[PDB]
Amino acid sequence: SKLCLGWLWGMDIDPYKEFGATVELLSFLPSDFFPSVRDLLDTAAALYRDALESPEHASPHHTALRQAILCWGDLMTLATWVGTNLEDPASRDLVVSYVNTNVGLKFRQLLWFHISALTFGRETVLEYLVSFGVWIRTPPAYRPPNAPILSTLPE
Amino acid sequence: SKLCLGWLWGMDIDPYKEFGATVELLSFLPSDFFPSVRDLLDTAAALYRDALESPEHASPHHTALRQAILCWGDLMTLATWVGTNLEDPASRDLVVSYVNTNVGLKFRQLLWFHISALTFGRETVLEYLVSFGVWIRTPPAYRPPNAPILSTLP
Amino acid sequence: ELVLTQTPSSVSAAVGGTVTINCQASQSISSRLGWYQQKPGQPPKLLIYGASTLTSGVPSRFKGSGSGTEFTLTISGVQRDDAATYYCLGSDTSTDTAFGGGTEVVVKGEQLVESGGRLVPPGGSLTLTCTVSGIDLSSNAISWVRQAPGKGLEYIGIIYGGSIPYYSRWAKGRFTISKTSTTVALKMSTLTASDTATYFCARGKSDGDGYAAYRLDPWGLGTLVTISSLV
Amino acid sequence: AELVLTQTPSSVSAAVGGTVTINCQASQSISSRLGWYQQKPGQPPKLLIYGASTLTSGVPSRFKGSGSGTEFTLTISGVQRDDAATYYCLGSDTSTDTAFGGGTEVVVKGQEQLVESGGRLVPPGGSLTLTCTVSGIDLSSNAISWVRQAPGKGLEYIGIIYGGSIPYYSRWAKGRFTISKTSTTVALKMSTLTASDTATYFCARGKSDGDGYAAYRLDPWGLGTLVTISSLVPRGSHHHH
Repeated sequence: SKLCLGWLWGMDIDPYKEFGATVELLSFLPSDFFPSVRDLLDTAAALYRDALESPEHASPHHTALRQAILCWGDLMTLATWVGTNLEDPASRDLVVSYVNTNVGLKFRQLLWFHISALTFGRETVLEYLVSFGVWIRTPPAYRPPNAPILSTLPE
Repeated sequence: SKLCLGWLWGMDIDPYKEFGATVELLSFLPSDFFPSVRDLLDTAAALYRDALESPEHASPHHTALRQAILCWGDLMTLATWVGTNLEDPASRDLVVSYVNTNVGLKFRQLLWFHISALTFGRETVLEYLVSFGVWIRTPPAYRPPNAPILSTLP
Repeated sequence: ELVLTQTPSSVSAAVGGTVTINCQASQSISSRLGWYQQKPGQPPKLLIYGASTLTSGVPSRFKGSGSGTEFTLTISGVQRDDAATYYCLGSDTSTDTAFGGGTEVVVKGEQLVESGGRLVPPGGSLTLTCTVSGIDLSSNAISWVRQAPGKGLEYIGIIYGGSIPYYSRWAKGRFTISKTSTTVALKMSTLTASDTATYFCARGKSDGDGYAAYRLDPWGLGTLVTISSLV
Repeated sequence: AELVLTQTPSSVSAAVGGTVTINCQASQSISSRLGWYQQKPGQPPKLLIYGASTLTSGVPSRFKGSGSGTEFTLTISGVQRDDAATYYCLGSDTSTDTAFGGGTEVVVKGQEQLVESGGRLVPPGGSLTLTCTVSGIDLSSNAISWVRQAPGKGLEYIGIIYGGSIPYYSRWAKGRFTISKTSTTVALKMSTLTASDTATYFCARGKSDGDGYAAYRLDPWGLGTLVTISSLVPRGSHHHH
């Protein structure tokens, strides 16, 4: 959709500001912190299925997940479409490779952000993002050796 | 079209090897050396028209120019498809902007290369590229303050 | 739903012969496959990750190949030190990640500590702990794998630096992976004789796309969990 | 596709301290590729603003450019006697379609070097070659443009040659005019001359934006060389006497 584009390719679109964070907070995390796009898509789809099963659960994070899942679906369908006009799966594979390379990390940050908001609570995530940013920006001379850990909620 | 998409987004294709140059040879040139995409498309289209009104002189460089033009056209038509299918023209403008930013310089090198081959002669171009690369790689105190200039044919 | 079919189940070779183990995936997994070697009384050891990339120290006589659905491990100069059981580990997603059944190879002529394993009654519940040292728990995954006595390796689950857990389909609901600042814990409930096993945690290391579950190293020594009606 | 720049008004009278407003309307969208130039009597044009808003170094902040697309404005707020001058917009849609506006006379009340040469008197129908000798300017990364001004009239864009040595010409010049390049010089050859070609001929250095368009940003300028077509000259040439 129009959102989509604006967020994926340049512009001035911070999808996190409405939820109380900033692209800069999410950009502090190393990439290995996040699971794969397809792993996060599986989790996000489970969470959206539960918000459909019980409509009281629903929240903005669910709608953001839906939209993320659909943007990704849109790009995959664009790849499959390129894999028809040029009749060969190698072209499709190249488009999917380009998407993963250039936007993969953006999708993983976004998906983890709402997934983790829904499973740890928004405030836990927000505080954790600040802690990791503080730690990453601390001069290595005085900062603790282990970065902050996000701990799972006690049941 | 498979070649097109390979050369722009797939980094496996040196389109210059078949003509006796390399991607590295063209990458030595500063971006300000090349005219804009749109001016190079104008020059290209005029050269191509001369190829059709005299197929005697049809060259592989004409064919390469033609492939590049149809490439750029495909990206533009994809840009309009977005934004006719969405609401706004600003979607079309965003795609155009992304194309110009990410592949603009690659198009400018390719078009400049075949145009200048048709204009100065291919051997003149190959020699100029080698001269420019030698200048760029030379430590500054050992090289003239000005880079080698490509002089127009007499 | 990923199934890895490893063949043959056992190979005898002479020192200097060549050994060939094939692994067939039921779905395309690209190159996300490891090869593991396990000697009696020891934890598994990662030989090869990404289908062809040898880990440091592994002799050149080992070579992995394949991608998509077909993979091969070959030992060319096979030596007495190579006698062992070998297992392939495929990862389609971190949920659909599975070991092959293993191949016994007979030849002729940074720290992890599990704890909490004990005797447990049928249908009871238990939590295992894995204490992590020299490993940043915010950028490395921790995986749980189990081995019933005399049987092959079974993938339980993994949890990423960003603390999203993933479980194989068979563990989902009876097993829960949690994380503190220093530990990764595995809680299992409804325990049956089928759960008696040694439980290993291992560090998963992500590729560029973030898949960690097929590249597991180092490993802990494991903790034995035994279901007994004697408690 | 032909670009026309309508500049209004054609003259302005202001008191020192008044405000002067100049509008430029382009016949097609040129985005931001527009300069504003200032020319005082007897001197070459001077670049004030490029990119529709960016002030060139040294220009007082009482000059402000604005606009994009088809509509542009130049405002002088604190207007001073030193700003009495003729002002020209220069739009570039492409380097072929690049055009000046008609000019605005503003009356106020109260090591880079280019040297043109070769100006002569020439019989009608004759040919001539002008030389721009370039110093301190790398001709591989800069463009050189040719502009002319007939006596008492406005600036007219002729053409440009880029660092990679592809020339471009306005539609009116193409085929009578040829730009060529040496390691030290840029030349302009002109054929089939008539009285409408009599003019001062300037060269100027084009600086590129990131998309590669230089024809709207011209600085510095040479002082110009005068070409005069005269039926009194026989089928030779004659030096300004």
